[PDB]
Amino acid sequence: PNFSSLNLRETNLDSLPLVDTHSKRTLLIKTVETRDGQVINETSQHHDDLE
Amino acid sequence: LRRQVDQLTNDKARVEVERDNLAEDIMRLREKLQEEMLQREEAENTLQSFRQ
Repeated sequence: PNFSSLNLRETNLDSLPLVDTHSKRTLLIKTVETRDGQVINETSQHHDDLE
Repeated sequence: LRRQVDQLTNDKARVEVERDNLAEDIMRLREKLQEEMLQREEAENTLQSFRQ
């Protein structure tokens, strides 16, 4: 009876790294470059950071 | 004829200023519009990199 080899596993306690809370920090730097008031560029830098 | 040329000379000078009004706003526009074609070629190349 050397059981705990089963042990009906241990498909595990699963503190695994499957996280996004770990938050998905959507730093949306919407750089609206206007000239005179007209939009010339919108450099929308989505830094899509997973903390 | 001389009243019509004293008039055409004062007209030439007035109407050169009344075109200098339009063509100075088009000249400011043209210089800003060379700057805008760089802003819209920045939009083409930036948003076409983002299309890729």
